[PDB]
Amino acid sequence: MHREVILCKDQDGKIGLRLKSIDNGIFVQLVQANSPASLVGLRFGDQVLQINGENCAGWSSDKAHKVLKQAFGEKITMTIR
Amino acid sequence: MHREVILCKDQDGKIGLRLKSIDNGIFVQLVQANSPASLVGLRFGDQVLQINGENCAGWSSDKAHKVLKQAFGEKITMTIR
Ligand SMILES: CCCCC1C(=O)N(c2ccccc2)N(c2ccccc2)C1=O
Ligand SMILES: CCCCC1C(=O)N(c2ccccc2)N(c2ccccc2)C1=O
Repeated sequence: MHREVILCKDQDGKIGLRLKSIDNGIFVQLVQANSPASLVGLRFGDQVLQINGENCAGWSSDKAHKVLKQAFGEKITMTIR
Repeated sequence: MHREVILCKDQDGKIGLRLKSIDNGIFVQLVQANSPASLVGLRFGDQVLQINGENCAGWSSDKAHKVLKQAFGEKITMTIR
């Protein structure tokens, strides 16, 4: 099911999340232990549907991480399945 | 109506929010310009119903700010009316 998660960057600007583009989607490839990403329950294999309001269908892995990096207000919003 | 807001501390650990205890409730007394608080649309007079899962009914102004300070994971959750 659809779910929104809100991640706050840690004190070094990081969230602890690696993403993979595949099958026209964006998926969670690696979640760092004890991180903003693990705090909201992200897991290997989760699909990311939106990042900061934008549909990620057809984004590259590097685009998805760029948009993560460009987060506004120390805050990353994502829609997940 | 009920609403949840999620605030991410800025890079100096701050959120830009002053709260007042009155009439058995917690209300927004001051919102700093260009802050985590203004980013989520908080306004003078808003009522804070919950902070980080806890009902704030009957909290002191100093308790409410303490709980703000004790935020977990660089993240403040609030329920607002
Ligand atoms: C607890 C360790 C945190 C490192 C983690 C992170 O915060 N970013 C990360 C860094 C800046 C913005 C968004 C995420 N990336 C990352 C992974 C792959 C490619 C690029 C960045 C990471 O692996
Ligand atoms: C853009 C300026 C930010 C200052 C603002 C803030 O982040 N906290 C604040 C500081 C630490 C934790 C939570 C909030 N308080 C504050 C107000 C009244 C009493 C105590 C703290 C503030 O006024």
